[PDB]
Amino acid sequence: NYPAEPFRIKSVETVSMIPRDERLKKMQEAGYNTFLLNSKDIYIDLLTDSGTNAMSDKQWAGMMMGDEAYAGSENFYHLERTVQELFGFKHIVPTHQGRGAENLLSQLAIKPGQYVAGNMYFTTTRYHQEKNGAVFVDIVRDEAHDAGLNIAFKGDIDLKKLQKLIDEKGAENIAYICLAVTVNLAGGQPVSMANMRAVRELTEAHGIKVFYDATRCVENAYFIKEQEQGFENKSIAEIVHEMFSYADGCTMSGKKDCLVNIGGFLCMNDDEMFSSAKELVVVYEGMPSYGGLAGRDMEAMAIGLREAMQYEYIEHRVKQVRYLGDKLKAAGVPIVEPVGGHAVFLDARRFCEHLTQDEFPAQSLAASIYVETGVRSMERGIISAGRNNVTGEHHRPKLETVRLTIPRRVYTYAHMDVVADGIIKLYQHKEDIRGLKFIYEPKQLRFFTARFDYI
Amino acid sequence: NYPAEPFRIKSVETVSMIPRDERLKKMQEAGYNTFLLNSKDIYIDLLTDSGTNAMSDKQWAGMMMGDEAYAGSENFYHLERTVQELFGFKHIVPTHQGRGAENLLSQLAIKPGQYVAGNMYFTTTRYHQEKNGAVFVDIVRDEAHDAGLNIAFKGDIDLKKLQKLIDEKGAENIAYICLAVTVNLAGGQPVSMANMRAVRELTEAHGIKVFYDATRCVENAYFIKEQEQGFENKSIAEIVHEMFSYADGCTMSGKKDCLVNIGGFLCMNDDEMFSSAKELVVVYEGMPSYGGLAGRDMEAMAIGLREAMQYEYIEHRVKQVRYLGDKLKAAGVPIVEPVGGHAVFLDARRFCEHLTQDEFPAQSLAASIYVETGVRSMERGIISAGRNNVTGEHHRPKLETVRLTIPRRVYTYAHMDVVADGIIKLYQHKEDIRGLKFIYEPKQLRFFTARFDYI
Amino acid sequence: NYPAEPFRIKSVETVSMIPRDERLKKMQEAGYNTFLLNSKDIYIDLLTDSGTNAMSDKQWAGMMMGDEAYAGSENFYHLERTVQELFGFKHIVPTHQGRGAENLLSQLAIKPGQYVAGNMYFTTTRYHQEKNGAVFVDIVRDEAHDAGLNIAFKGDIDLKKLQKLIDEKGAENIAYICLAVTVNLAGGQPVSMANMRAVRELTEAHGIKVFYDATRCVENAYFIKEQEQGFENKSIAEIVHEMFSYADGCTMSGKKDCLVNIGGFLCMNDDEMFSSAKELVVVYEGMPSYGGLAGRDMEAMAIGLREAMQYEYIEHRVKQVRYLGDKLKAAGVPIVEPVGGHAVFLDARRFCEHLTQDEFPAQSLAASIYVETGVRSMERGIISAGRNNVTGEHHRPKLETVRLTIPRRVYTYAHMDVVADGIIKLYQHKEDIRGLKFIYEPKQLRFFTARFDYI
Amino acid sequence: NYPAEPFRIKSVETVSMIPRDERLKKMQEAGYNTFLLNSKDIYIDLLTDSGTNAMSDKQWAGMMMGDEAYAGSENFYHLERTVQELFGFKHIVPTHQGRGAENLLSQLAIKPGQYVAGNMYFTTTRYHQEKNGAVFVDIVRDEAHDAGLNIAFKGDIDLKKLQKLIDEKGAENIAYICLAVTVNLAGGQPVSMANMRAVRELTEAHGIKVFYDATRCVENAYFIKEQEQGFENKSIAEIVHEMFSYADGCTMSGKKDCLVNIGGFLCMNDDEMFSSAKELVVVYEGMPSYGGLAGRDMEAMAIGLREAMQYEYIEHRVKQVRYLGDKLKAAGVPIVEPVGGHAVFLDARRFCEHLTQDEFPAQSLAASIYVETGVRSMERGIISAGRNNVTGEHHRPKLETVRLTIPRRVYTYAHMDVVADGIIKLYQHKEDIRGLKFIYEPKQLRFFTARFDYI
Ligand SMILES: C=C(/N=C/c1c(COP(=O)(O)O)cnc(C)c1O)C(=O)O
Ligand SMILES: C=C(/N=C/c1c(COP(=O)(O)O)cnc(C)c1O)C(=O)O
Ligand SMILES: [K+]
Ligand SMILES: [K+]
Ligand SMILES: [K+]
Ligand SMILES: [K+]
Repeated sequence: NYPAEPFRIKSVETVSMIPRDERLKKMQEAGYNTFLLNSKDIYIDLLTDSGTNAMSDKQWAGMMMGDEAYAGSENFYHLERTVQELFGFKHIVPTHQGRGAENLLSQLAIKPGQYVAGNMYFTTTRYHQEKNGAVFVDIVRDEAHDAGLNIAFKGDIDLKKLQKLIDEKGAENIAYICLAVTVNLAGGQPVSMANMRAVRELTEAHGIKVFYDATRCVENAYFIKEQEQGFENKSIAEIVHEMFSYADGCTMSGKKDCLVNIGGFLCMNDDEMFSSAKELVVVYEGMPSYGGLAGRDMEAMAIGLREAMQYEYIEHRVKQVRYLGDKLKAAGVPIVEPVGGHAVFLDARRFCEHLTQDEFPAQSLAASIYVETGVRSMERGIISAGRNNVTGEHHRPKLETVRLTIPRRVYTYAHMDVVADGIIKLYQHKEDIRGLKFIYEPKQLRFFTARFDYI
Repeated sequence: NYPAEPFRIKSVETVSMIPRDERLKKMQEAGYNTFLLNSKDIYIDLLTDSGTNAMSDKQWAGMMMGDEAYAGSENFYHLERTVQELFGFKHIVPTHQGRGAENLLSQLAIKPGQYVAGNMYFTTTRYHQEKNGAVFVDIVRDEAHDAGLNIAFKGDIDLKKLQKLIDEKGAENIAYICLAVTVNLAGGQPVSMANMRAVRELTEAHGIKVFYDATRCVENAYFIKEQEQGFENKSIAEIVHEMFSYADGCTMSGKKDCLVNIGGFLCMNDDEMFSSAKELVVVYEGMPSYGGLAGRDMEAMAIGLREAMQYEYIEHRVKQVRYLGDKLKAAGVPIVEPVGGHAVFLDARRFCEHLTQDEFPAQSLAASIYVETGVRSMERGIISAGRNNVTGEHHRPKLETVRLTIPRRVYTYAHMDVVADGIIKLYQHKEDIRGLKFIYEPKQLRFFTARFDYI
Repeated sequence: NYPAEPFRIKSVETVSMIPRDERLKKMQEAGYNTFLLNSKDIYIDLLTDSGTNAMSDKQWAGMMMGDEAYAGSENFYHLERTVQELFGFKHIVPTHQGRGAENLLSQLAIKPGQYVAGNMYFTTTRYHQEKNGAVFVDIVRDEAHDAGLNIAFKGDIDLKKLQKLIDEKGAENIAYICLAVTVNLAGGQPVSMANMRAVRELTEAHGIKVFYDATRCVENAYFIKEQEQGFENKSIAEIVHEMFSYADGCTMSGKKDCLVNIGGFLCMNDDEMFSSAKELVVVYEGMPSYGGLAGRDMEAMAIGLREAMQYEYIEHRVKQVRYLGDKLKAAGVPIVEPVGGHAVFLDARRFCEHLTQDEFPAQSLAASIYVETGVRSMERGIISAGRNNVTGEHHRPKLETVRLTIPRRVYTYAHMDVVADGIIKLYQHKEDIRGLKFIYEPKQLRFFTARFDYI
Repeated sequence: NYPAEPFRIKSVETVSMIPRDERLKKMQEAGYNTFLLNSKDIYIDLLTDSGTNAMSDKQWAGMMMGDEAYAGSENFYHLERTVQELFGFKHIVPTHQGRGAENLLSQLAIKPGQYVAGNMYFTTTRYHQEKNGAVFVDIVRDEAHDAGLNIAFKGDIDLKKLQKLIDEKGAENIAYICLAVTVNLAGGQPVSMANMRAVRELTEAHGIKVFYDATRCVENAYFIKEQEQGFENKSIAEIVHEMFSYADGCTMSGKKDCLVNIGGFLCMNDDEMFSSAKELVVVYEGMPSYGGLAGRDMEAMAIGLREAMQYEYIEHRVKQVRYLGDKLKAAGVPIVEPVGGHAVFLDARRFCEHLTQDEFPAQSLAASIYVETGVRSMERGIISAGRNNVTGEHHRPKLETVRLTIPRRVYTYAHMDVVADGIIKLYQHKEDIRGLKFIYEPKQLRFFTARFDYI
């Protein structure tokens, strides 16, 4: 049902809560954007599951054995063998984190004017694609855009949308297919192995490349083991290895499922693409032998990726998130369903019926959650969607959500109860939340440092 | 109520999560003696709360700042300032752990033939008193010997037993009074501030010294803040500082309430005794500037002692233990009452009422608990009692218990559920627990290496 | 003179100490390319001073205090306060290392078609300038191109070349001035404070921006304190703070003079540019609150930058390098003069005068140095120069050198003797060093993976 | 000749020097005893090689994997296997440090009235022997008491003194023979394998037990490999294993040759003695499964003992000490010869010809060395010798020395030059040193906290 933690606590960090009066001044001080708050003032930090994970004693043992050589580091070799053994890719290039690998892939695989199609988008991934002259096309199934629809494997690619794209645009005009596991903006929804098989077969018949966004691939592997028929007897590692046999390469953010606080890499099977990747990584990240990472960080990521394959760890990871969602749903709190592997998304539209999407209710619901509970959450709605490049209007996604993101191995069920009990109490008087308007907007990726004012 | 952890997890200790079938194999290889189990085969290790605590990031930062000098280490000075500030004693001598300090105090404060009186005893404390020629006298209140009696401050000293000892034996024939906080053998029961005040008044009138066994003094301070009238507005540190104002010195095991894995010390107000303590500590521990400890450990203990004063930490510590006792008591499982500050004691005499004491029900119940849950607990009954030296018969204690001892900041409430749910399921078919017989019994310390088999 | 290390060893990194016969086997397996040697087979690794520094106990204590929050980390604030205090710049943006900051500065400060002028160049710095449409102009003084000329402050900018550029091209057509301290390509040569003052006066009169490449600025500050008249009473920090008072911003690689293994940052006084820098850093590095770094690394870099200001540390750092150069020069071994702050450069064109440049004497001399001593050094000659893109011929640099680059606080004078004694013995039978030919040459980054064999 | 360090520096700790005016106040403040000084005020701390060693990255990796279980710790098993494999003893009991093991051995192996004979004595070892009723008899050869006599293997036991002891006193009246390797008070002088064979043969013929003081056994093994004929081809580990085949047990201080900052153990082959050792260690140290050590400390000691067997490490260790002695001897500074494995001993009698042994010149020479150089050294003369138990007069050893003790892997040759250059300058005006007299004397082991005043 809900298993206990498959580990012990080795070391702790103390937390505290500042009074609601100070919390209100802090939200004022931060311009009503949860990204501009101070960490010391936060009790439970659910802003992101990225780089906020607790490492194990074995990883920390690896941190003491950092081989910091510019080339030929033992840590690089360990990370290389581990990725080749668990993912199965021929070549491996470390990067400082995920978007570093995306910068390389977009410059290597995109010709200006070509199309890139994926199962929904991500903010940094789509930026690098559009910066290199590509046009993004969403080919996820339509059900992934409906927050309340509770169906399995929402992240799957609509094979008919992919087929119509190939026919209308031509295979030569498609740079590659970008398959993300899991799909972050849909709520952390998994992709089925059958879908990855079908995508591989269809793209291979037209010579189209397929690259994975493997950021949360282990959470995706758990959903396959739990809910896809024919995989209940497969280990997590066997499932992960088979997932990547249907791809030509991948970008990875170790900061998620590799259980580290920094790190990423780029994988590929093609030798010419690997030759050009080594030329480019030196410009932006560093030598191909460390890729903008200290040796101790390559070591921690190599160990963390192997620890992520333990079934009990990933089962507890996902079911802890599920416990938070089941407790909120049992009280009537509207959430995205089904709950994903890394976070619970509060539906701000149903939570703030009085607010409109132009009044930015998700950004305002996140502010209220910290004031009332001392929990930091992230806005995942129209503000994160950005503006259309040609028209200049808001991108309006159906999903206007507030993301409660769970770092791996950091919090307990008692912490989830604190989050749930506080949100449930806020739900009783959800009418008191005010709408917001821009006072400072960045030109790109505005949600990071955008300052708002109440309407 | 039951508060959430007032901290988050910084790092974890991984375990293997082996199933019941393999757990039985390890238990058989261990001879059905939980003391012979390998740490690597145990999920939740409740053998002892001594030296098994999880340290904070701050303490680990201090571990990197170890001044390993033989004399004049900065870590010693940090530890000295902290103990002088928090405990209020004039002089401070570090020791490698608690029994090191007890060896020193017994040799310094006892003349052969004198008496030492205390609120029950501990094995090592009483040994060093008896090894130095003292005769032990128990002066605890009579209610402390009633396992089922649920009253506050069971550890208080009976002021009339102490007065009767002074009159019959004479003050000059009393080495000192040994007041322990908390009282280990009564189940971790606290002592009231009123009792410590009265003991100080009575002994000072006869010139008798009073030394504390401060091992779990912070847990004792919480019970005073929680249950003694007039201390609800005092901080934990104010209560600790006042407790030691009624003593002339103390022996302390940092391994318990200082939140460390090694370390202890000896405190004193008398200059002559401190002069003699520095001459003796070099014999058994080391210099008065490190006392059988690395500098980094004096630093961790100094930081941990200050962290233990936080009200939210000690409240959660005690209430986590209480949560385990309350859940067992709510199912009808017989336990020692009231639940102490560090452990829950299962009444195995009552749990296995179909077994006689010569069939070792505490030892057999502990083996069953590990096979069913992966939890290691400690037998505290006829096996630990040992054999009489001259007669060769079993020492037969009134308490036949299984001690579930909780390390500080290591486990969560979900782990407490694993312990409780497995024990409750065992209780529901307790008639199937079989008795044990010796197949190997060593001459001494039989609880450590004895091997058994079912009857 | 030559001072002792102003520190003691806290912890060591073990090596294997393999004999010459095995060293030759590894060198053959590495194709006689020191870049292919495994770190675990190298005794003294002088490949680079970048990211190979030994940290202090204090920094490692800060590594235990990593606040890994996505935004508002306490480590970032510590790093921000430190850089603002020591460098004096208004705004600070962290990056994963130096070239990350250079990518940002080039995209923010360069309009396509403008010119960028500097005192020589670095590979990554010039790439990002040229990738963003700038044309590079070298304005260093002519003496910097004379390897044997032993004069102080070889890195100074020729004020008349800068003036001739402003007159011929126009101020509005100049993106900025890139002043590097120290100058890597001249051998690690310092820039005088008088030169920085004069450059600031000239550019400010035309409204031209000046940005520093502050990578080895602390070594530059020592030469100013040592050799520039009027600064002998100034502290290192006062000289550093004054140096940056003549710049509008800087790119910094913490991997060199901040005594860390990863990290860098970008500084600025202009608010609009800082506003645009926060919008761009999210694209390539991460939030402005961590910038592609774990919190623990921002903390180590903040502590290391403060430690670098200690006069005794930087004096020993520079004089250890000087000791190696003086011992080689005292035996007649040809080196670049004057010795720089971070490395000694062997003139391989002169060392192997019986070899032509097409026989790769720098690459062959470096292989011989490893076989005889277990020291890895870097080829900085025709192999590293690469091939011309259109013609396919070797780029033929005037400097054919072997760089002995010294990591900070890693080696002792006895290690410098191992390097010197082996090189001196090679010089005495330098007529036996054989030339090398390609047996594998990759299309790009040939210095990284090329393989050779003797002629 | 003098090899470079067979390791790199992984992390450093900063040091500093306070002015001679403050250094004089500090010596005044400490009562002219170097043990009462503060570590922060010391530049190069040569007080002792005990527990002041720098650990390796591998040991620090082991510190992150401390298994802190009360019983069955993986760290205890690793230490147990390592000691059994390298020393060859059947049973192993950990202790917090060396004198903890001595306390156990003296209580287990000594009957009141028996004799204990050894190659000179040590302060804590002789105390525990005399405390348990034994009378100490020195059976080292007479040449070991002559500081200037330069002969190999000064620590050997005089076989004729041992034979006369057996004849005069009887074999039944000798508890055991205590053979120390190396011999600390003779200057760190080694014992030959031939001597250990002869001692074993002679004692076995009379049934007398032999126990080793293995504190610096690895330094002893190096001298056997270097200077004893027939061992030049043996590895260090083979020599150590053969050394202990001639003993029935050993007491060990890991704080010396196990390259740790805390830790020790007791080894023995007899099962009955091991049974009684487990009963006693619980009283003074802790359970036999950790023996007063944290798990991480057992792990570090298990790794450090294996690293000590590397030939290059121990060769550099000994030759670094030798470099200090050769430099002092080349200037005419009188020292103990030959130099031992862990320290250089300055002969205070030849250094202070004007002072007498009753004026305590060694304690006064140590004070002057810190005032002039900032180096802390230890008095090793009549003050450390103690007083005779029956007469009450000073024990007057021929050796009145000041010990410059070298921690392992902490300092460099440049640090040894600082020590040597400062002592050589002090040697020019050695007449300015004043004599000292007691103002506070402890009852036992007086040198630790004795305060003196000038005469
Ligand atoms: C930081 C987040 N996401 C990172 C991310 C990234 C970028 O990874 P880095 O943060 O490691 O660049 C790429 N792809 C996906 C699907 C991601 O979710 C977040 O969701 O908080
Ligand atoms: C502390 C020192 N000696 C310790 C020592 C000891 C005692 O070890 P502990 O310091 O670990 O108790 C035993 N035997 C010998 C030969 C020793 O040298 C010292 O010489 O500074
Ligand atoms: K422990
Ligand atoms: K120490
Ligand atoms: K590095
Ligand atoms: K992080």
